Amino acid sequence: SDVFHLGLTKNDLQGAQLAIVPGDPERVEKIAALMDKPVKLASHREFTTWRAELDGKPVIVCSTGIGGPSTSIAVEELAQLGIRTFLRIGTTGAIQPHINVGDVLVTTASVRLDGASLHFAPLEFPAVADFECTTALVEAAKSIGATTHVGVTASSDTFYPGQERYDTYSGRVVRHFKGSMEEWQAMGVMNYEMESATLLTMCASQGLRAGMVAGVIVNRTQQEIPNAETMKQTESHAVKIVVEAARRLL
Amino acid sequence: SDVFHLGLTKNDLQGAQLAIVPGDPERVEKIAALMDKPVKLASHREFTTWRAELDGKPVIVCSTGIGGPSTSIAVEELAQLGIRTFLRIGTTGAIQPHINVGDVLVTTASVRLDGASLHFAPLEFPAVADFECTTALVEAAKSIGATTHVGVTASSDTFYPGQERYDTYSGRVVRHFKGSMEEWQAMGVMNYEMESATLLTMCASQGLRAGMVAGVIVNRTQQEIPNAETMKQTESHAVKIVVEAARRLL
Amino acid sequence: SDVFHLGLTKNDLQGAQLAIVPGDPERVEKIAALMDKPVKLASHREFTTWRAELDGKPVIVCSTGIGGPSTSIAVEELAQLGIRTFLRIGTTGAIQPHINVGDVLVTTASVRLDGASLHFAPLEFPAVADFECTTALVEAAKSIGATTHVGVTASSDTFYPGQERYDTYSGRVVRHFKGSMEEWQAMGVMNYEMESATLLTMCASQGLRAGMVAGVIVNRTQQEIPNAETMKQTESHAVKIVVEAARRLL
Amino acid sequence: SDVFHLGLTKNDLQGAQLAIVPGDPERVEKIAALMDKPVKLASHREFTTWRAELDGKPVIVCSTGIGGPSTSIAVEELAQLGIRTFLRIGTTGAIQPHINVGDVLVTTASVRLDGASLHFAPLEFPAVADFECTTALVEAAKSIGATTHVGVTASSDTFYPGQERYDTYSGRVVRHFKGSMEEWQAMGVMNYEMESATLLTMCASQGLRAGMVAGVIVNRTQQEIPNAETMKQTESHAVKIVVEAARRLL
Amino acid sequence: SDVFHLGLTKNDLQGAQLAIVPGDPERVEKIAALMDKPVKLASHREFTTWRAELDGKPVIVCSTGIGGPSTSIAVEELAQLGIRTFLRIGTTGAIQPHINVGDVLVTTASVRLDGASLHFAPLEFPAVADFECTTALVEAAKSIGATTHVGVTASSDTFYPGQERYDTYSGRVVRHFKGSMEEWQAMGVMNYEMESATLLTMCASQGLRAGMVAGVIVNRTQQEIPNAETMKQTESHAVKIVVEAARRLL
Amino acid sequence: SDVFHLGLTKNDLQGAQLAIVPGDPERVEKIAALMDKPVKLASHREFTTWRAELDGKPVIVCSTGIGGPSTSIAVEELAQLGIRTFLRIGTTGAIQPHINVGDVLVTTASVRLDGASLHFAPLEFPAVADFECTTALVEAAKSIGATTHVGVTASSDTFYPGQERYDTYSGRVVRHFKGSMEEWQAMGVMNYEMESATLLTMCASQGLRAGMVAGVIVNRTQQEIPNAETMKQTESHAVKIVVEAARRLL
Ligand SMILES: [K+]
Ligand SMILES: [K+]
Ligand SMILES: [K+]
Repeated sequence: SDVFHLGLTKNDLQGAQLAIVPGDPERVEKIAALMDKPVKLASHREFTTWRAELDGKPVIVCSTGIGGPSTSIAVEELAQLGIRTFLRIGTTGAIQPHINVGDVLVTTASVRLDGASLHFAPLEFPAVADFECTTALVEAAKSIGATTHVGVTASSDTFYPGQERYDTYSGRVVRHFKGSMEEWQAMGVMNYEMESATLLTMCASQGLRAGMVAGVIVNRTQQEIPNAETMKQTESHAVKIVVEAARRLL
Repeated sequence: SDVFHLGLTKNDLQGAQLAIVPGDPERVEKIAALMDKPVKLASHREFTTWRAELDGKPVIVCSTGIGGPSTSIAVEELAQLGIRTFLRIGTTGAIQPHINVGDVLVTTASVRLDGASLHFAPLEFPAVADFECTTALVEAAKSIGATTHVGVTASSDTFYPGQERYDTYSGRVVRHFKGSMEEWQAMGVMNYEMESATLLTMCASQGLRAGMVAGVIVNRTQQEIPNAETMKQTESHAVKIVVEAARRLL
Repeated sequence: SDVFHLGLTKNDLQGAQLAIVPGDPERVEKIAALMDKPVKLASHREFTTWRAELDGKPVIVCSTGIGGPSTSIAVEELAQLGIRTFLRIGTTGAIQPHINVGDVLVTTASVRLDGASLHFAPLEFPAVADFECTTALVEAAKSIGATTHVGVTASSDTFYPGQERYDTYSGRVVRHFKGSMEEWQAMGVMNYEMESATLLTMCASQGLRAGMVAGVIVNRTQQEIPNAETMKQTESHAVKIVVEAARRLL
Repeated sequence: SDVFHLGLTKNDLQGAQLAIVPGDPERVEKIAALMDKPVKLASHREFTTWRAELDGKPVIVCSTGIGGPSTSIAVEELAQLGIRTFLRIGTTGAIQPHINVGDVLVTTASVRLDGASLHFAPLEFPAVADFECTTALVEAAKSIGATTHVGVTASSDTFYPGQERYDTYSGRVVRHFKGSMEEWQAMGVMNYEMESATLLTMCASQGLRAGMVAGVIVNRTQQEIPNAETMKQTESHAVKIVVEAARRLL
Repeated sequence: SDVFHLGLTKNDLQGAQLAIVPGDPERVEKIAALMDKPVKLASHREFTTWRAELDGKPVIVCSTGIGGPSTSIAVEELAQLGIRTFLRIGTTGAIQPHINVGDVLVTTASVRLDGASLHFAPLEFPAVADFECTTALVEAAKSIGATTHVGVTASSDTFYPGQERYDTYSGRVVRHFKGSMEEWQAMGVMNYEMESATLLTMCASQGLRAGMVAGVIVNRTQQEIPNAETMKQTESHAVKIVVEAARRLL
Repeated sequence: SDVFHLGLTKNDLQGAQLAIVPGDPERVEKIAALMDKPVKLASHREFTTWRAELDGKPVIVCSTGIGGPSTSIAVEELAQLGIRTFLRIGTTGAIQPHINVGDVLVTTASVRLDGASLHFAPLEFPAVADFECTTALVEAAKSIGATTHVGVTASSDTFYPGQERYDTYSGRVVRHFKGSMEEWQAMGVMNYEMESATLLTMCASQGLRAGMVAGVIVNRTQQEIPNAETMKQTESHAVKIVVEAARRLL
C-alpha cells in the first residue's frame, strides 16, 4: 500500500481526481455499480474502496466510516492519492416540520459539533461547502425533479446525546447538549449527521472541494418508522443525484 | 418613526422586501442612483437610508456603519420593517497572491472574528451566506464579465490589530492575533472586512437571506497604494453587481 | 487626511490632547457649542469631529458610532493625532430599581459582552476606567448636585439580544444570553451600553486615559416612556458634567 | 436486530457482561480465537462482533472503528445489550525515550483531544480508567512477564495533525496543534491513540467500567520502521493481556 | 530557609522522599505522632511541618492550607527539598446515597473546578492519581477492614458556590455552578474537596507521585450533623490508612 | 463558633463592619497593633483574626492565607458575621521599569488569572475595586506622602508558573503561561499577587466594598535582593495606609 490505512496504491486510482464518499462501506458497491466498469479495489477497517468510470473518466467510491476521525483519514489518504473533489452522500433524519420524507438536503455549511474539525481550523472558521460542488448537487437534484432544501446541517461527534436522543442506557443528556436541538431548530438547521463538519472544514482549509447531499428518511418532528422500500427508494434517489453531480464536476 | 435608530416608518418602504447594505453612508446615494426613482429617506447616526425602484419594485439601500454592533441594529430594524433579504457590498483588501486589484469576491461564509454574531448563535454555527443570494451574486458578476473568486472571508471587529496592522499608535498586536493572518492565508481565506460575520450569522439563524460581494482595491501580499480612478471604477462595478443580483432575487 | 477614516490632519487639532467621545454624531455640535470658539472639522461615516477651547485650551469632540469596532477606529486615529484622554458621554437605561430617571452613572469598569476588546487584551483583562478620569467625572457630577451612582456597566455588541430585548423580529434570545440580564442585575450591574468595554480595555492596555458618564433616561425595572424635555434635560446635564470633568483633566 | 448499528440482538450475547473492544475489525477474530467457542456474530460498518467463552462465561469482542464517534455508538449499543465492562486493546507509538518497542502501556487516564467525550461530560471531568480494570490489566501484564508502563495517554480525533504528523498532503499543522507534542512529552504523556478519551469519559460518567492496554510497535522519539514479526508478536501479547484481565474481571 | 515560604532547609528533611499532606496545620502533629521520633520543624503561614520516622525511614508531614494556590507552593517547595511522593489525607462530605459516614474514599482522578491546575497543564489533561499510590491506599484501607469507594472527586476552588452551598450571605449561586452538583452526582462523582485537582495535575505532569484518601464525615444526600467522637474516629481511621499506605511506598 | 472555618462568633466582632485582610497570619497582629484595644480572637488554619478599635469603632483584621480559595472562605464567613468592607494589604514585586522599591500600588482592577473568581461571575465581569475604597487608599497614601501608582494588577493562582518563575523543580512553564509576563507588562500591568482577582470579583458581584494597596519590595525588571530593613519599613507604610483608609471608610 502507498498509504497507512486505505490499502491503496496510486496506480489503483488510474488517474481518478474525484471521490464519492458515503459513510457506510455497504453503499460503496451500490454507487460504483451505477457507473461503468466498476471494480473493487480494497477493503480494510471502515474503508471500502471501488473504482469506476463516468463519461469515460475514472471515479473513486470510498467509505469514511462514521465520524470526523475516520473521515479525516480517508480524506487525507485519498488526497495523497490525487483526489481533489469529495462528495458525501447519506440518508438522514430531518428536524424541521416543512421537510418531508423523500426530500433531498444539500448542505451549504455545518454547525461544528465535532472534534476533528478543530485539528484543521479554530472554531470561528466556517465548515462551508465548495460553491461549485453545492451548485452541481442542487442542479442535479432539480434535474431529476427532487424536492430540495438547501441550508445548514448540524454535525455531531455522537449519534445519541449530541443529537439529543433519550432512548439510551442512561436516558440522560449532559447539560451542554440538553435543549440544544430546539436551539438548532429555531436557527433553521435542517438535520443532523456525523461527518460533514470534519469533511467541510478540512477540505475548505486545504484547497480541496467538498459537498454533501442527503435523502430524508425520517422526520424527527413528525416521526414515522420507514419501511425497507422507502429506505431503498430514498437511498437510490440520493445515489442518482450524487452521481449526476459527479458527472458535472469531472 | 417606527424603530429606535433608523428613523424610518413602515410605509416609507412601500412594500420593499430587499435591502442593499454598504458600510459607508456615502455609498448609499451612489447605489440608489443606479435604480429608478431614488429618494433619500433618512440620515441618523451611521444609518443613511434611500429607497429606489428596480423593475417596478421598491428596494432599500441603508448603510450599516462599520462593525457588527451597528450592522445588527440596522438588520433588526429593517427586518421589523419588512426586509427579508440583505446584500452587502464593499471594497476590500485581498490577502491571497493570485487575487488581483479589480477582481470581485463573493463570500460563501466568514471566519467569526467578531462579537455580535455570538449574540445570535454559538461559535460552532457557521457564518454562511444564503445559497440563492450567493448564486445571484456569482451570476451577476458573470453578467458583466467580472473576474470572480468565490470563498471564505475573515470578519474582524477591528480594522487595526484584528487585521494584523502594525502602523499604529502602539505598533503591537496582542498574542492571540499576532500571526493569525498567516494562518488565515494558509486556510485559503480571501480578505478581511468588518460586518459579514455579524450579517451572515444573524440572518442564517433567523431565516432571512443574506449575501456579500466586494471589489478588490488592494492586495496586501503585493501592496500598492490604490489609484483614485481604479477605486471609483471597482466600486461602481461592485455596486452594479449587487444591484443586478438584487434584480435576480426580487 | 493624515488618517484612514476620520478625515483629519494633525494641524486640525491645534494641539488638543483631550477628546469627548459621544456615540451619536448629532451630539458633537451640541457639546462643542458649550465650549469657546467651536469650529466643525470634518464628517465622514459615523465620525463627526468639532474642535473648541476650554479655559483657553483646545479640546476635540468626535463621535464613535455605535459599537466597539467603530470605536476602536476613532480611538486609534485620534491617538495617532495626539489625543491621550477620552471621555465618553451618553444617555442610558438603568437596570437597578434604586436608580432614578435623571440620575447620573459613572462607570468604574465594564462587563465585556463585546468582540473588539479581545483584539487588545484577553478576556481576563479588566475593562477598567482611568482613576483620574473617574475621579474628575464624580467630582464634576457632585459639583452640580447630581445624584450619582458609581459602579459597573455591561457593554454589549448588540442593542437587542445582548440586552435581552424581546420585542424584535424573531422575539427570541440565544441560549447564552437568555436570563443573562437577571445575572447582571444580581451582580449589581447598573446599566447596559455598547462602546465602553472596547473603549476602556483598549485605552487601559495602551497607556491612554479613559472614562464614561451617562444620564439615566429610562429605568428598565420600572419602565416609563420619556418625553423630549426629559431626554433634553438629561442629555444637557450629562453634557455639562462631561465638559466640567474635561476642565479638570486638561 | 435490537440496536441501530451493530446488528446484534440481546439473546446473541447469551448473558455476556464484558466486551473487549479493538479499533480494527480484523483484530476481532484474533481475540475471539484465544477463547473457547468463538462464533462470528455480525459484520456491519466498522462494527465486527464475535462472541466467545472464558471460564464458562460469555464474552463479546466488538470492533469500534477509528475515533470517538464510532466508539460512542459501539459502547452505547453494547451497553443497551448488557455490557457493563469494556476493555480496549491496541498497538501504538510511544512518545517517551525510555519506553521500548514490545513494551506494554496500561492507561490510567487520557488527555481529551477529542470531541465525543464532551457529549458526556464537560472538559474538566477526567477521562479516567476504572481502578478494577486498570489493576487487572497491570496484574495480567505481570502474569506473562511483560515490561509495563502505567500512565497518561493523549487521545486524538485525528491521526495526522492532532498527532503532529507533517508527511501529509498539506505538510502543515494548525497553530493550536503546532508544538503540542513537545508539551505532552514534557508532562510525561506515553503515547497517542484515537478512541480512549471517548471510551473512558463516557464509561466513567455512566457507571460502566473501562480500561485500556496497548503494545508498543514504534517509538516516535527514536523511530524505526516496525518488523512484520515484532508487530504480530506484540499484538498477540497485548491480546493475551486483555483476555487475562477479562478473566480477572468476570 | 532554603525555600521562599515553608521556612525549611534541605537538612531539616534528613533525606525524607515522602510527605503526607493534610490541608489543616492542626493535623500535622497528629499524623506525625502516629510515627516514630516526631519532631516539629517549622510553621509559617498555612505551612506547618513535622518530621518523623517509619520503619526506620524519615517521613515529612506538611500542611498545604486550603486550595490549589497554597498547595502548589507546598508541593513546589517540598519538591525542591527532595519530596517525590505526596499523600493527601482529609475528611469530606459524600454526595452519593450509597456511601456511608465512616467509609473511606480513594480518589482515582478529579474534576478540575480549580484555577491552579491550569498553570501546569491545559484543561484536557486529566487530574489523575499515581497508580502505585492509589494501589497502596486501597490495600491499606482494605487491610484494616475499611469500607472503601474508589473513583472520581470534584475539586473546587470554593467551599460555598462551587459546592452549591446556598446557606450563605447572598444565598445565590452563579449561573455556571447552579445545578452543577446534580450533574456531578449523575456522573458518579463521590464527593467534593478543594486541593486535589491542583495536587494531582501538578504532580502527574512533573514526574511526581501523588494520591488522596478521605474519611466520610457527612453525606450531603442524607445529611446528619456529626458529633466530635465521629469526627475524631473518622479522622483517626483515615490517618491510620494514610500512614499504612506511606509504609508501602517508602 | 458561628462559621465553619474562622472560629469566630458574631458577638466577637462587636458590631464591626470593616475588615483589613492580609494574606500572612503574621501580619495580623502588626496591623491590629496600630489601633486601640488590640485583642487576638482566633487562630485556625490560615485564618488568624484580631479585633481592634479605630476612632471608637470596632475593626477586624483577618488573614486570608495565600490564594483565591482561602480568600473566598474568609470573605464569605466574615460577610456572614457583618463585614461589608474589606481592604487587602500586601507587599509585592513590581513588573514595570518606572516603579521603585518603597513605592505604593493601589489596584483599580485585576487580571483574572485565578479560578475562584469564576465561582462568582463569568470571566467577562471585571475584577474591579470599589470606588470609595480606592479613593480612600489613594488619599491615605497622599496623607503620608507616599509615592503612589494607581492601575491594574495581575492576580495569579500560582506563585511559580503563573508569575513566570523558572527557578523551580522542573524549570519549565506550560505553553499558555510561557511569555504571558511580557504581554501583561505591554498592557501596563503593575505587579502580580495571588488573592485580588478573587477578592474583588466576589465583593463587586455581591455589593460588598473591597480595595487593595501594596508596598513594593522588589522590581522584577531590575531585580535586587531586598534589604531586611527596607521590607519592614515598606510593610509598615502599607499597613499605615490601609488603616488610614479604613478610618476614612468608617
Ligand atoms: K469510524
Ligand atoms: K458603527
Ligand atoms: K490557602
